[PDB]
Amino acid sequence: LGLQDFDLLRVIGRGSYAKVLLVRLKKTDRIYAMRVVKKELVNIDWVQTEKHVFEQASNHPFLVGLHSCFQTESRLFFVIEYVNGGDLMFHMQRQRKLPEEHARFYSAEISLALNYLHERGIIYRDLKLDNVLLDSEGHIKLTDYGMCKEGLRPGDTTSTFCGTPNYIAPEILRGEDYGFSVDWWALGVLMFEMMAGRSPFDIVGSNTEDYLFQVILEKQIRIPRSLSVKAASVLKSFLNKDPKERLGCHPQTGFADIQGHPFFRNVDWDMMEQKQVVPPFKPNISGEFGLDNFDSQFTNEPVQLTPDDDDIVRKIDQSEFEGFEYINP
Amino acid sequence: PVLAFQREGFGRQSMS
Ligand SMILES: Nc1ncnc2[nH]cnc12
Repeated sequence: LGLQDFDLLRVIGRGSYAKVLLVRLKKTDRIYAMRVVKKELVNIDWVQTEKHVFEQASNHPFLVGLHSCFQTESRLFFVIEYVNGGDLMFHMQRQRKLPEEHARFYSAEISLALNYLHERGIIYRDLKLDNVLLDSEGHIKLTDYGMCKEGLRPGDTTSTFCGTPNYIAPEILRGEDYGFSVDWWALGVLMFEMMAGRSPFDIVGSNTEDYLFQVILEKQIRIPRSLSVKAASVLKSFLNKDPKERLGCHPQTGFADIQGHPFFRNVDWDMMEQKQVVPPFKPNISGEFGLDNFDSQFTNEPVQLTPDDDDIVRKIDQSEFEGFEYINP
Repeated sequence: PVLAFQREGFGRQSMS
């Protein structure tokens, strides 16, 4: 399609590779979110990765799916389903701290989603509060596929150093080759944040990234003692710095191990995958699109695209982008 | 910690 097919309503975010907009398909007045990527950032086959993952997302409830895909001379566009509940970064700023029951719910749904990607050879690589979105009904969706690695087979590994430092696994920091194990670590950090109301690394939330990397590799994490033994135990299991011994990471039993953990014993996993468990919290939809659930530092921005510089535009291979246009049936 | 979660603050910025 084309930019002219849509009406550009508000800016709602800054992704890992993208600027995220709220748009309306003018021909239908349907509303969608739209990820806009500067080709100057992509031209390894990233586009291939992105579309490969969007393809998996159609078939799972906890992964945001793709409506369509188009391009101008300077940018890529992905029109994706709009999730108006907001993300967990916003939820945590507002809630401060979540009860164990809430955290169990979100982590269960997140586990399903990670496991779904893994079984199909994909490492997510950017699991974090900002990248977890709430459905209007209160269920979660993983968005942002920018850092994904796909095609990973058993015994296959990668070595690419990337992610969000707060959530970067120890094996990456040591410069080892790594697999799915890093998502489970990231989930670890994320569960800690939900239940303790802060990052397990003090400097985050209080200075160079290198120090953060050291803190991650060196400090023993300290679990708040108010937490139940179940909760505590799952956190230390996920935040084991040796990926060989970390919860979820065994090659054969990894997901079962999670599901068999005492913290999750309270979970009917298949009723969960089917969205038949009731969310512990129901986002409040303003009626104004639910834009209230988005950081104002975005929503108070002109929806204007920044004109392209003809020095760079002509100096980028439009060929790495052939036959990119797409519509989901 | 009042500023526990700061969007895109220290350590919360994506990188590759
Ligand atoms: N699909 C989406 N909906 C709402 N906010 C987002 N931020 C990134 N992706 C989003």
